[PDB]
Amino acid sequence: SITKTELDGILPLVARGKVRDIYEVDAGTLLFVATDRISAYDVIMENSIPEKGILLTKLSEFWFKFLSNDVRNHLVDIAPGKTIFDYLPAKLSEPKYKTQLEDRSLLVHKHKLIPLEVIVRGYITGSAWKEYVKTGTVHGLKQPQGLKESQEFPEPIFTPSTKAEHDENISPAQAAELVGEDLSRRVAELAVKLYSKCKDYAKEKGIIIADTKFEFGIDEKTNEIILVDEVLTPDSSRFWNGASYKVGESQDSYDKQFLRDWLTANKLNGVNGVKMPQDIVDRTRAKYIEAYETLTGSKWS
Ligand SMILES: Nc1ncnc2c1ncn2[C@@H]1O[C@H](COP(=O)(O)OP(=O)(O)O)[C@@H](O)[C@H]1O
Ligand SMILES: Nc1ncnc2c1ncn2[C@@H]1O[C@H](COP(=O)(O)OP(=O)(O)O)[C@@H](O)[C@H]1O
Ligand SMILES: Nc1ncnc2c1ncn2[C@@H]1O[C@H](COP(=O)(O)O)[C@@H](O)[C@H]1O
Ligand SMILES: NC(=O)c1ncn([C@@H]2O[C@H](COP(=O)(O)O)[C@@H](O)[C@H]2O)c1N
Ligand SMILES: [Mg+2]
Repeated sequence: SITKTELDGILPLVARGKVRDIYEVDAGTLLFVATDRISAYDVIMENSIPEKGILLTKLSEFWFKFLSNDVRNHLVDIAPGKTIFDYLPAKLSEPKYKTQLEDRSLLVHKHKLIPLEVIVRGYITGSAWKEYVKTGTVHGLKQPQGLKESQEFPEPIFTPSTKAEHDENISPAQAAELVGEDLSRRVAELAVKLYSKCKDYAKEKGIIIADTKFEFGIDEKTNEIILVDEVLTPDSSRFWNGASYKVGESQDSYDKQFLRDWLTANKLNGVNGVKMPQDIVDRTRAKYIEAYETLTGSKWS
């Protein structure tokens, strides 16, 4: 696994997130490296999921391409026949570095981010289900009565969260407080549009995208929302098998929920330094790969 990139100062480190190591290529561009780290409940596991970051990268790329006519994205154009390494200092092609970067790195434009987790829910689960059972709303929004667990909403819904300790689910109205009324509506509508397109596509492939978290940037020069971060990965989404889908209960996970649930079941949610047993590593990895393969129609290996 590539757990922590070690680039020996060749590029400045902008950040490490839970998953990504982000370096500055230049003033406008980031080397956006998805490591193999995995986190749940905002805590990184001790051990990694080998090549998860490659999957997140590749799957993101798939979706960026799928959505390329629907939304601008943060990817830097790589000229034909070139690789990201052509756009990096030569030293990063040396194997010590290249092995840490290849297939898990995106060269992206630094964007001003819209400070929301742009969650779209097509189906009620997770935190939405928890809230709905209580008060019949999601992120404060009113809903039809009688939804059962995992049921499809009548229409997918934008249900933002803050970008945090833990992210906070907020209403669209509160999101508009944060980001502006016009922008928030644009975000909502675009997110739902993107989600729905992907949902429909995925459904035909056999996957229900229950929900997903997008991240958007804003290019204030062109007044364009930019799809940034990762897109429709099993970290950012819940993927259910359509054929096994059954409302009124939880679904099999093809996504991080498997790990989340395992941690919770084992009273390890929130605990740092958790070593996923190999079985859990493997099962998680395999679930992610299954999602990847089904969604993309391509083989992982
Ligand atoms: N194009 C971009 N420009 C700047 N920051 C970005 C861009 N795309 C994503 N990001 C940010 O890069 C980080 C990605 O790393 P990640 O490990 O996913 O972080 P997190 O732990 O917050 O989820 C996040 O802070 C994300 O918002
Ligand atoms: N214990 C918690 N209580 C409330 N919200 C949480 C909790 N843990 C994580 N979250 C939030 O749920 C979302 C998903 O987190 P999760 O994927 O499970 O951990 P990570 O975000 O590091 O991968 C994030 O917005 C995160 O901030
Ligand atoms: N912004 C980018 N960062 C890293 N790799 C990229 C980027 N854009 C394209 N690629 C890679 O270049 C190759 C051609 O991709 P594409 O032409 O976008 O289908 C693929 O292997 C991509 O992974
Ligand atoms: N901060 C995050 O990475 C994040 N925040 C939300 N999500 C995704 O948003 C969806 C809704 O999550 P929840 O039901 O826990 O609010 C799930 O697919 C979840 O993985 C994320 N990936
Ligand atoms: Mg992230």
